[PDB]
Amino acid sequence: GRPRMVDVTEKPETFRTATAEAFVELTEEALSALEKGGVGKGDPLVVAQLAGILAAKKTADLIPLCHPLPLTGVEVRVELLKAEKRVRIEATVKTKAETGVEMEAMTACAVAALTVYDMLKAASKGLVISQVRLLHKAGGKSGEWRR
Amino acid sequence: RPRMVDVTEKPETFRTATAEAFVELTEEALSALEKGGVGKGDPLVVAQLAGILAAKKTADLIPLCHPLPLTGVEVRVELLKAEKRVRIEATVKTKAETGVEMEAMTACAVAALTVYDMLKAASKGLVISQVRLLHKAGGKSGEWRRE
Amino acid sequence: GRPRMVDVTEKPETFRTATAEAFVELTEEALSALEKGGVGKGDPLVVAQLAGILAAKKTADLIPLCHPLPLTGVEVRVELLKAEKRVRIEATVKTKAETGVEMEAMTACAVAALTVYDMLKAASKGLVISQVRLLHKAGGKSGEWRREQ
Amino acid sequence: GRPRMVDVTEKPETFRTATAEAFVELTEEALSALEKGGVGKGDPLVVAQLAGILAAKKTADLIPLCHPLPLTGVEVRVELLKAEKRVRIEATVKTKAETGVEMEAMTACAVAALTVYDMLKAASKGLVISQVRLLHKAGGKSGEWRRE
Amino acid sequence: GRPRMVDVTEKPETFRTATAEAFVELTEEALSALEKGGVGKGDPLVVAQLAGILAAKKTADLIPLCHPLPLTGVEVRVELLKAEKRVRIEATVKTKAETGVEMEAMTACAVAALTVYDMLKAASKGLVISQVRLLHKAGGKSGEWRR
Amino acid sequence: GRPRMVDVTEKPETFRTATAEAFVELTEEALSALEKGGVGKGDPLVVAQLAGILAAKKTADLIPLCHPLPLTGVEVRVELLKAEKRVRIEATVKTKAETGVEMEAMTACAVAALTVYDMLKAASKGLVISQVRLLHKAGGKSGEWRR
Repeated sequence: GRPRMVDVTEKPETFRTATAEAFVELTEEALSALEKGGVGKGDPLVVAQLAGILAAKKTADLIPLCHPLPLTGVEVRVELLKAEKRVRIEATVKTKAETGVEMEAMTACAVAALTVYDMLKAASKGLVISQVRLLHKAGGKSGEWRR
Repeated sequence: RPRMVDVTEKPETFRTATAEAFVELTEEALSALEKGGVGKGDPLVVAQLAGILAAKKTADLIPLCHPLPLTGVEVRVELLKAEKRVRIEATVKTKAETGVEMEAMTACAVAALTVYDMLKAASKGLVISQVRLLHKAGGKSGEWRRE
Repeated sequence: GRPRMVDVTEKPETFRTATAEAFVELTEEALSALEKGGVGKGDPLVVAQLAGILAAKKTADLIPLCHPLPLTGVEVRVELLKAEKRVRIEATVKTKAETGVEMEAMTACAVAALTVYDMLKAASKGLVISQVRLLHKAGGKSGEWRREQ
Repeated sequence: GRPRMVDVTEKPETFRTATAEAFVELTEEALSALEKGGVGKGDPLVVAQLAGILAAKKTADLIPLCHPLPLTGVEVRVELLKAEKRVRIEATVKTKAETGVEMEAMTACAVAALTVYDMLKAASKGLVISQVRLLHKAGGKSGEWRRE
Repeated sequence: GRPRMVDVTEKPETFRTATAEAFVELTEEALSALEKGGVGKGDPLVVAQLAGILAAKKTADLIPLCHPLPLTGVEVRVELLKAEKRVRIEATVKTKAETGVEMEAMTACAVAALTVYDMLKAASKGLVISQVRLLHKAGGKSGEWRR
Repeated sequence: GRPRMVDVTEKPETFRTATAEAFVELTEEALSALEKGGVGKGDPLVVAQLAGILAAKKTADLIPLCHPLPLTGVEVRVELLKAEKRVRIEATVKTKAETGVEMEAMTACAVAALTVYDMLKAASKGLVISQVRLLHKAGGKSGEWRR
């Protein structure tokens, strides 16, 4: 039960990929502010998308036992789903290492979601970040996985 | 256009914020948790500390967030066994020109992400169901609580 | 003669401001790619403007003897001066402290410029970052200062 | 279009190198202070040189879409060109990756220059970082490049 | 005398390992406080052990000429030696690279010790961190080494 | 008994100061290498001294429960005691806040010491950071403290 950064020293470096998603449920006030460009702090979706990419890179700094690794690819999508009154975020991270990047993809989505909140909380402090979850991951002995 | 809202001429006042997050556990993840984890250490203990650390790293993660001196940070991570859910709570305090809702939210989100990291070996399908604000005080808008 | 973070403990906290600017000189290819939305990595000016804001906050981490302090405001402007084949960056940082924020303003402009470079170098490695300089500052004993060139 | 960290996952790893330079224009006051050891904060060049090395390592944290990667070599040189009233900085960075290290070299020079400014601004607030530019780079598919 | 990182691009890639230790000598007051769970800030040994792992990962940021390296393994142990009135910290870091990880091991122990101090200084500000030293290292031109 | 950033919200901002020291025990081969400028990585003391100043600023990022504070002053001294075959390091940190800066001073000394080690590690891997201890602190309710 003692914390440790699992010893992965003898494992081979293989191509890893991970995809996660997250949602931000909007209020009428927030949705209205969004379609108008935000609350004066700038474009919520634009800032949040970049925050996601930055977050993927800062993952090892935020998750204690997470292994530091060279990321080879980061894609982040932040879109407004009007009819549903919520923002959907998706992130796919890739690398060539001995451990997966599910943490990088999950963190990217979570931070992108927190940034959406920060960019809109002036309109409504009740916004909720919901369903941060993994959708896909490949590489590693356990192979392919998809929700 | 993005910007760190100018709060230079706002008075410093006591501010507090409380948020929460949940992590949906699978049967396998609960089993592992009850047995001490998957081998990386106690999930809840590492997650609780990650949350405090995250509160301090908020301005670095949220683009337009103001860097401020925190005066207090509390984080609680508890397993709700029957519900197969981990509940995370965080309260942040300060005396500044801007609120600490982002610090509280970020603390809960990162603690949730860490719970994921500490158990994903048992189940990749773990879900961070939600992250939301519960209360905030201080500032112009005064008191706010979730209904 | 040895390095030190100047002691300003007994100095009164006051409203401070600093404004700086920087330029990135473009090649015709760079300008062309820029006008077309970038080189495939995204909008150069949008990413650079955000990078500048983040840079301001990380200033104490990059400049050894810089004092860590709470910034209360950060504005960054990144714009294309087509006719001049130049990208101009401007940044104004503010705080309430015992020391000025000239470094934050300068760093914000420098990093924004480096990001513009990063966002267009695939088109031209020759892009040049030029004239990173202070334009104005106020607050503190020295009082107000402005570049009159 | 949309910002992204270019996917280089399937690109062969190769030796990578990049060299850049930067200059800081000095006033008579700043130069005079530099020669006497600084303004009281310490040796401007010594502190800036170290800042540059540290900045090369922090590059991925400063440039949004930059690829994080281990660096195997970092060299930074800070020299005073007295008669010209200029401080020159040069940095060379090396590694083995799927992308170049042009940014690390550029950033190392820029931050070193910013530090020179910090170490001397007490003497003159008008000091200018005139230029920051690449001089050389090798590695990858496009081979070598050198400034004119 | 010009500070210059060592170019290791020209060096053999091998498995590297380093082990270091450090001690925190306790006053009766601190020992007493430690045996009761701390001074009200939390379990000193638990927080310090995690701090050690986090520090290992931040080594390149703290030591000027240290090379950024992906770490494949980090183990940290912080134990109370009651009879001797002191806490012993040990850390072992592993990787596959062109340079050793002696600094990561040393830094892990030093920051864990500093954290033990932070968690108990409320009881005694006179606590002393002593003997941060290397115990073993293998890989590299100099071959295996043991204190 | 869980970890927490002690609430200091109601405490006034006051002038705070703290001074600490550390020593690095030098072997014969390390003392000579030092006197001639080092082992090829540059001046051990010059690099270590600046490393100490930087470390003071990064203290909140290294010590989990440490409060992020604005620093108003940092002095670091690295000196060789030829007669004792020892390197003495001293650091003083100052600020105006609701909590002390003893951790900043201790950390500056510890990292400076680690850097002296890094800068001479080539000559002798057996060098030891003998001690790291607080010498003085003032400000706060408990008043002045002297070792």
